Amino acid sequence: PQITLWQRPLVTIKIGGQLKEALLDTGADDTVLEEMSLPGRWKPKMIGGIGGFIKVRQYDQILIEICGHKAIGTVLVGPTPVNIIGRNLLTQIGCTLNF
Amino acid sequence: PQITLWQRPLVTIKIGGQLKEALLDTGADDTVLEEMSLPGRWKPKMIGGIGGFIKVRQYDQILIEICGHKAIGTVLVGPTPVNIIGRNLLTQIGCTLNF
Ligand SMILES: CC(C)[C@H](NC(=O)OCc1ccccc1)C(=O)N[C@@H](Cc1ccccc1)P(=O)(O)[C@H](Cc1ccccc1)NC(=O)[C@@H](NC(=O)OCc1ccccc1)C(C)C
Repeated sequence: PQITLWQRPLVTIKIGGQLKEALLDTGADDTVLEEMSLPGRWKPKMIGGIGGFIKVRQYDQILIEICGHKAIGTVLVGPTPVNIIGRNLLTQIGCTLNF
Repeated sequence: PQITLWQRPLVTIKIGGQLKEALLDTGADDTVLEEMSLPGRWKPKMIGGIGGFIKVRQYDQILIEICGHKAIGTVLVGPTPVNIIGRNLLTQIGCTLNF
């Protein structure tokens, strides 16, 4: 699609058997999701944004279908008030910003 | 411009007599720029991101020439590490997410 930004760029994602809406984000290097029960081993890692830093669980090689497009990447899980799809996955579904 | 996301989407902006480089961000509702010198009255505002809540000086009606396109809007100035061009100006330069 072509998503104008008059409203938050939200899309449906399917990850670990669950359905969630996530923000398409060019200002996020990483994908960070709300806490869910995602199966597997996870290294600790910490990220920053405004306000500070949060501790997240790094899950790597997770498959996630963003708008029907599938991708596999690292997904950080942690206390975030919105789920975020960052550039590490946005490049796999072929996403470009245009103006 | 068509901008792929392998690299951070940074574009140059000319704001208040000064040259800056900022992040084109579809995950920011607002525009938040590094603490800088800008003329005007401001009102305190507070924004939230991950990790927490920063207090910022809110400015309305500031002209920003983003990637050599002009636009006028509210600009927040405060303790960020990267300047962000959020959706309140991204829609003025006509920007779209495309996949
Ligand atoms: C999502 C994270 C993976 C991403 N962080 C990240 O990429 O870290 C890079 C970094 C940081 C520090 C040092 C070194 C490197 C991140 O925090 N990105 C924000 C922009 C940014 C900040 C710091 C460094 C680089 C870039 P963002 O993607 O624009 C973030 C997305 C988001 C997170 C949480 C909640 C909502 C939305 N927006 C924001 O934080 C804006 N907040 C915002 O739009 O919503 C207000 C809100 C909504 C809901 C609840 C509470 C508050 C803010 C710029 C005003």
